Amino acid sequence: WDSPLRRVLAELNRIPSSRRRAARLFEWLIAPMPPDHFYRRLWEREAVLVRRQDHTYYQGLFSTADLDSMLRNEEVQFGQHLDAARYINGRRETLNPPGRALPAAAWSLYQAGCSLRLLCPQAFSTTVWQFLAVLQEQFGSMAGSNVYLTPPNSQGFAPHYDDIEAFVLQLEGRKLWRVYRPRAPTEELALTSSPNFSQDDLGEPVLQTVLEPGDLLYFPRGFIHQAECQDGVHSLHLTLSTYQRNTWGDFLEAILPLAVQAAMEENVEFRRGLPRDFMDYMGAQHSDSKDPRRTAFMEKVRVLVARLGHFAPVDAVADQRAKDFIHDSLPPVLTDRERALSVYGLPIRWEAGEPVGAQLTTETEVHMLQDGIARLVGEGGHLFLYYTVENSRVYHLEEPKCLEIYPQQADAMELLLGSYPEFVRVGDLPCDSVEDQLSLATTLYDKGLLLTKMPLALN
Amino acid sequence: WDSPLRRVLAELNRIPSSRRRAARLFEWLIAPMPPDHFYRRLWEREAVLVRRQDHTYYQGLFSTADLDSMLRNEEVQFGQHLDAARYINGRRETLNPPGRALPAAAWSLYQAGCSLRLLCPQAFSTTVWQFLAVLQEQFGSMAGSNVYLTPPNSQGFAPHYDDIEAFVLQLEGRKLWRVYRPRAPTEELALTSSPNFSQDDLGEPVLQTVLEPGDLLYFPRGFIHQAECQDGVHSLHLTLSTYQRNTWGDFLEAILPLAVQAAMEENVEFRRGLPRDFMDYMGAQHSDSKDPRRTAFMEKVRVLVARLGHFAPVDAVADQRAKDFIHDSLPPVLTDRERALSVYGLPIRWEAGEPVNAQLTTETEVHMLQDGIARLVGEGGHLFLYYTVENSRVYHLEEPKCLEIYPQQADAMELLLGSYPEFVRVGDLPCDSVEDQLSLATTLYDKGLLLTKMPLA
Ligand SMILES: O=C(O)c1ccnc(C(=O)O)c1
Ligand SMILES: O=C(O)c1ccnc(C(=O)O)c1
Ligand code: NI
Ligand code: NI
Repeated sequence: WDSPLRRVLAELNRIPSSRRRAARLFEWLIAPMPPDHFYRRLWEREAVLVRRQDHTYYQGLFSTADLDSMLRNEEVQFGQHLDAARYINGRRETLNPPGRALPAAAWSLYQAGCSLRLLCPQAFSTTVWQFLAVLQEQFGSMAGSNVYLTPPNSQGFAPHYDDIEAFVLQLEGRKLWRVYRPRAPTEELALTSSPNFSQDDLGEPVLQTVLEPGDLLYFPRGFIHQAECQDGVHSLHLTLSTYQRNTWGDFLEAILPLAVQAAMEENVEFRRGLPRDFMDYMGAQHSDSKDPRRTAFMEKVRVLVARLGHFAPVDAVADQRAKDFIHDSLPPVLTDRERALSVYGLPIRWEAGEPVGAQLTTETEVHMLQDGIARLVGEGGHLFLYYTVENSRVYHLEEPKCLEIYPQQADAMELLLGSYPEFVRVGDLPCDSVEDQLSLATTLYDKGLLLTKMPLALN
Repeated sequence: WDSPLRRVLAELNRIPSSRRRAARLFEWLIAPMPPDHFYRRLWEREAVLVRRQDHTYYQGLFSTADLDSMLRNEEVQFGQHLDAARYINGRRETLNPPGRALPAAAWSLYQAGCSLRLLCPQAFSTTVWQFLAVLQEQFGSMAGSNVYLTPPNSQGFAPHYDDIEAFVLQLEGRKLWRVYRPRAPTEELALTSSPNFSQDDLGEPVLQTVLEPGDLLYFPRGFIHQAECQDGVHSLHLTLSTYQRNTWGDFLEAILPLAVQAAMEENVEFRRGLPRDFMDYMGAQHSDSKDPRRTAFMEKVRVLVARLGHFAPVDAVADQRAKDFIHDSLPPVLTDRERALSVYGLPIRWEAGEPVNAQLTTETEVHMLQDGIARLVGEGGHLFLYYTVENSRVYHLEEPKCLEIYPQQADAMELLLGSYPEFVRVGDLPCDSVEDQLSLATTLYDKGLLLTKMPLA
């Protein structure tokens, strides 16, 4: 009933700013490790174990009972949602029968030594949803999760490394973990998940420990890990994942094709003809040419690549990544106050089976419903506000969702995005006319994107 | 019978090297302008007029009589091969009926004021083919052509600029041309053809002249041009086109995705995470941010972009472009000596209705059939020799054609490509066995890619 997790969620309900709620929840997650230290020295660099000394820390997030219930009450499929795996005599086996994962089947596999992995707990647990939806706001990147249930004296998976930053939350029982430094330069901060390794591919762990409930274990993409239950106790953990494909290189991948295009359009030097005869000295068949033009060609290509930096539309790409992040995000979890001050909590009056709202005025005080639900993006000379409030808890079930923002409302919209959580009077919005102030505010409110200082209707 | 064009083609037939032939033909094309001056100062920079003072200069390349004949004897289609166009009352009209362009239809369109434009004369004229096949070898880029026949007192086309470098060869009659400097910075060396312009979009011509037969007019992509026949005389010209999408930027377009990919794979700095909160200070809503992290973000982008050069597979991209060029190329036109010394000129012996006859030997002296017909390209794990000798005179009618070169033949193949036109003994080829020397030479010969010093039969 009353755990540190339930206490901190009650606290978050009272923090008016979504930004401040995200920072606090992250702070709680790694408490008493300071986030400042964590992000400066440890993140993307070191494996980290937080010994919590509190078995109740995470209670309410997820339990085996929740798993059983979801298998029974929801349409959980093998493969798509749940895997059954064993690592036995040095080999990973997958024992997923096809179709629905009923309790009977899942618990038999478990008694046969199979670990069970739930791929999308947030689609089924509202507590995991809330937890992820808040944390994503301070990562700037989708926050996903997997739940792992491993029976006693067993190992579910071959050693591997992931392509995401991982925070292992130990929920029930105990598990012996071994985590390894990237084995080689190319596996440091790996771009994609590893193959299954054998114990012969591995050195000595940088960290080897038995996790107990309440503990946390963080480690970067590229760090090989494996885990096993010792005698008697089963293991249940939740792994929070973020930062899949969120590298400088991913940023450059979107920028360069646009940069080249802009250069070629804006600067005639990029549009000049290649030499007529460069094929006599460039290409595989000429890799040992002594021709001094070869060196001049190589050097010109290098210098032109570097000059491309000037034409890189860094801002438009930050925005595209912002739009993708909106699209990937979980829908928000509203505080009581947010619900009550928005379209979501607007009560309807009923008289003899029929309904009987109240319009916004220039005196209505407003601000964005939350700080991480919307993004203004220029595309093709139009302006669009993309938002998360209609996203599903299933990853990319819904297509990207936006509304057009007209040029005469652009400054008002920017003010609203930039001034959260401060209230602004609709009559103060810097639009051309009074009708524009009202129309913009009403559009945003009716769509679930704005709250008012006092509700617009009452019981 | 005997024009400067026929004389120069006869001369080319005696120049053993295809490279030299190409340079000599280009020299002839702009004579007496030196190519060295042309390529250093004029190319891609200036409109240029060569007043030849010789009406016969181009005789034999193409004529109205050739057009008539090709309409009658070949399957020339409207749209695909020939357009009938008029510029009248300030508008471009296309009067192309669908289907085949018979003489009757084309000459009626002509008499109603239509210019006739032949999109692919080299598909039908063996002299235009030869001319283009030789010149492409000194451009490093497909050489195309169009033929324009414009009736008297008429204009076929709206003013426009092209996306290729143009050399207008005046073949018959006279035409008043007006050429314009790029109107604006973005139209200098333009990347794609212009819309149809009106006379109101245009300034004063940088060059305005009446071309006569023999004359040449060159002008770069981006230069607006138009032309018209005055009283009495019709006009026939051939425009030679090259250098479509052959820019540094096109080269960089193909290199950047590979460069990023190699950098992210080979160097951990490209694999580090972006900041969690960069969206608070980057993006269009933040172009005026005071935030000093915006400045540090920009600097890191610049430093990472500058380092990308080290991971660019410049040779691999040169090769891809070389393969596209092989694919785009016209098939070669062999000299007499080339034909006779290759598989093409090998006679078959017939006895009582059956064929009867040499193998190459380690003593046979060889070199590539021509210098511009083949290219070694590394792709995936493998090595392939792409070649032009099976290309059609129609652009991309044939898909790209290659044969695999096994790793232990690579050096020999390179020596052959790099040492043309010097004869090498098959026994001198730097392979690892005698059998490899022979197999590589035989494969190349049988494919039409090699000639021998003496015929084999
Ligand atoms: O519990 C495991 O066996 C296991 C294996 C691989 N990965 C994870 C994880 O949380 O990443 C857990
Ligand atoms: O002769 C013409 O009207 C004309 C128009 C556009 N282009 C060309 C050409 O030779 O490019 C010629
Ligand atoms: Ni893992
Ligand atoms: Ni033109």
